[PDB]
Amino acid sequence: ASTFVYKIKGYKQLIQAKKEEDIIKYVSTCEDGRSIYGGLITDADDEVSTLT
Amino acid sequence: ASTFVYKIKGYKQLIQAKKEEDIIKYVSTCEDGRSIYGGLITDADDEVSTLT
Amino acid sequence: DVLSGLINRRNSMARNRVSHRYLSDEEMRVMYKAGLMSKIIRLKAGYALNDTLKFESTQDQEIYKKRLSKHVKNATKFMLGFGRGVIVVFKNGDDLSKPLERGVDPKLLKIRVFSGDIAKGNNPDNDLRSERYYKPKNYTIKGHTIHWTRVVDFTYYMPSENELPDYYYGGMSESELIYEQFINDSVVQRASGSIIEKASTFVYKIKGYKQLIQAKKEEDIIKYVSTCEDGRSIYGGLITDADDEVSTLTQSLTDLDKVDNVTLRRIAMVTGLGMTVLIGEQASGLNASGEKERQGFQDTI
Amino acid sequence: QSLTDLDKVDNVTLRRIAMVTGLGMTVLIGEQASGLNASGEKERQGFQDTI
Amino acid sequence: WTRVVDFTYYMPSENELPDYYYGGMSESELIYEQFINDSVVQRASGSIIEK
Amino acid sequence: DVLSGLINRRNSMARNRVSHRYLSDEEMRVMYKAGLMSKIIRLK
Amino acid sequence: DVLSGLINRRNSMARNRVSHRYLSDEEMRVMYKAGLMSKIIRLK
Amino acid sequence: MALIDDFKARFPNLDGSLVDALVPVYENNYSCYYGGSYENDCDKEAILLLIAHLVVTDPSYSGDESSSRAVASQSVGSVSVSFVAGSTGSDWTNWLNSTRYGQLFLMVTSNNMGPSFA
Amino acid sequence: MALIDDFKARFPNLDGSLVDALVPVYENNYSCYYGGSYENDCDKEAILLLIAHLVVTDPSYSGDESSSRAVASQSVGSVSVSFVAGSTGSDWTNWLNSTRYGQLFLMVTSNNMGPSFA
Repeated sequence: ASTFVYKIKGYKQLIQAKKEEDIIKYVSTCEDGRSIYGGLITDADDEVSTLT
Repeated sequence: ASTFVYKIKGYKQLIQAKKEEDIIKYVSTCEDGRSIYGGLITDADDEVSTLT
Repeated sequence: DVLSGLINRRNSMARNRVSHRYLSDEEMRVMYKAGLMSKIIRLKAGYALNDTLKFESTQDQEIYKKRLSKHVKNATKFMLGFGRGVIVVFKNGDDLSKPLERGVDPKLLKIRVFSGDIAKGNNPDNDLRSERYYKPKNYTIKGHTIHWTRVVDFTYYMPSENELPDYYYGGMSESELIYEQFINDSVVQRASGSIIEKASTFVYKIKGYKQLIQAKKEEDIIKYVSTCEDGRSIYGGLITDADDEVSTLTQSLTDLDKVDNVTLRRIAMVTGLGMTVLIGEQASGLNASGEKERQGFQDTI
Repeated sequence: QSLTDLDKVDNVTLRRIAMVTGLGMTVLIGEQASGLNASGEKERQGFQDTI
Repeated sequence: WTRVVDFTYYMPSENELPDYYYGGMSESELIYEQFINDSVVQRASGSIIEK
Repeated sequence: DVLSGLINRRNSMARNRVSHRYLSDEEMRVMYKAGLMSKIIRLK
Repeated sequence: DVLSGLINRRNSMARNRVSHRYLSDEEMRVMYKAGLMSKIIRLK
Repeated sequence: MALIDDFKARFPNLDGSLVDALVPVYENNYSCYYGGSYENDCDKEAILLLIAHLVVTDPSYSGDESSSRAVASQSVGSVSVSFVAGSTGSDWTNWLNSTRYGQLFLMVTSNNMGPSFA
Repeated sequence: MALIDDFKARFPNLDGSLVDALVPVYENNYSCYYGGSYENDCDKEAILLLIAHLVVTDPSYSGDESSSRAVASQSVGSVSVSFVAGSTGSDWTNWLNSTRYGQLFLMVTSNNMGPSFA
């Protein structure tokens, strides 16, 4: 019904360099706690959006 | 249902330099009190948004 | 209803198979304390025993009532709370073995009631001779042990025999029936309280506060904002800058009522109590007198 | 800035207190006149089972 | 013991009865989730209008 | 209902204490003339 | 209803403990004068 | 404490008397340029970098009464560069990007960033 | 540990005494430029690259009191280039793109990126 989306700059390259292990880990830890109680921390070039 | 988001300029680098300990600490202290009663203090280049 | 694509795999059909949680005894204990099911257990138990007992023995009318009809209620509460209510009877002499029913004990006996927590069932005879795989033959109430015919077991809704030991030979706590529920509602509710304090956050997007923190000489700007917030009202207008930008952000559970609705609907189902009681509009049609109002769910009872 | 869902959360919290205490929702709201009263004809019957 | 008469409320399982010191459970313990939440609802309710 | 922040101070609890006005006799006179309470006084 | 994050700490459960105000006698006096409770006290 | 002495070692290249007659000035008031503490050893590096900045661009040193802020495109004779822009529109960052020592000052302390007091 | 010795091998081209009299300085405080650990072997490469950056652009080395950030378009005599822009508006990236050693530092560590603490 709704998918959270981390439009993340540079994840182009991280997959392309196949050293994308860490960014998945941080998001997995980040999603492990994404709630009303803790605000996301992302970047100006980053963009979090939601699609329904 | 709703995630507070600190789109923060430079947090690109702070994670990248892995010296991102302090910004998490400030946000954790900041979230420890984010309420109707105290207004956030962020930057022009910063951008706080909310996603539902 | 399956063909011509990968729809076959990603639908709710095959994307997840069914499985049921087995909530532990310690978790079973906690919900007995929790407020929500505390009324569930209290309501259903009372609705079963409150002056609903047809006694065919008018003589010594309801000697049951003044002696242990109150023991049973705590015990039948222990049915719903833990899936195992227990009444223990024994004479003045503590005995591991059976009660001497050669002359049935003529009220020379004491009464005990036990929750399924400390009580438990131990020994089933796998043969079909006396009592089938269901009925235990001897089990421990504590460090002690009590004979089967000694003890009376308040056993709730039992699962299939292939897994009866996992509930230790008797019943199923309502928690196990609504563990999907009580967790969900608690999640609904804990989040409900904390959303208001963060319903709207004033934000001072302030130019240069980049640097002030970075130079760690940000003491004064916090002080001014603290004094400014100490008085921000309808009566005094903010003073900020062109490059400054004050904004307000709201976050709130957009579908708090819907999810709280869905969770409460199911608990009314599984427990059998009406929706009205969970909402708390008990005045409408769920009452004590059985004329028409207790009829609202008397079938479940 | 304003509590966008003040009524919803205040609704949810009050519903449960009516449940757990056993008193009706009407009493917590304060509309005691409707059906939660003293005389046990029909109004005290609103929650007499809990009592 | 036989001197004293005890008004004991809803009791928990025996394994933890001492933590309530042998008797009953305050309604607060039944609605501590609630009274805190409602108070939070209400304290915030008053201060929202001024802002 | 108070902890872990400065919420303790800025809520309606401590941000203002109670006090009651003592309207003067001359102001008491004026409202007797004013239309609204004129019906209040007359009605009651 | 508590696990796997810092949710444990920031919810309304632990973020604030309960406490009750003891309004002073002088504040008790003022509300007796105030219009709202004046009807409360009179009505009850 | 030995600020004048700790400074002399950390920046052995400034000058002699010229830094000796100016640091006892900016020592007086650095505490309200950068609100750090001279313990927390690498914060001490921040203070030295700032003090070094305040002395290299002090007019009694380079004889430069004009201001001193970062250059975005400098051209000398037949050699010309255009520095890639960054964090424009802030005099504080521009002022300290004027000299190398300041550039470090933004950046020993660039990790302290964050929001506060909500 | 042998930071001064491990540094000398990894960058055999800097200088002798000049790197010998500056690394014992930036060794003191690299830990609050880059919060890595000197184990995790290729993180060690990150530290060396940063330490190398902090010594090549230290004014006691190249005699360059001015700042040092990346060049977007340099022209010398009759040869001119304009580097394709990238990740503009960030002094941290610009500062380390000033030298090759820094360019590696962004980029041994460019894979640690991500959001956190929601």
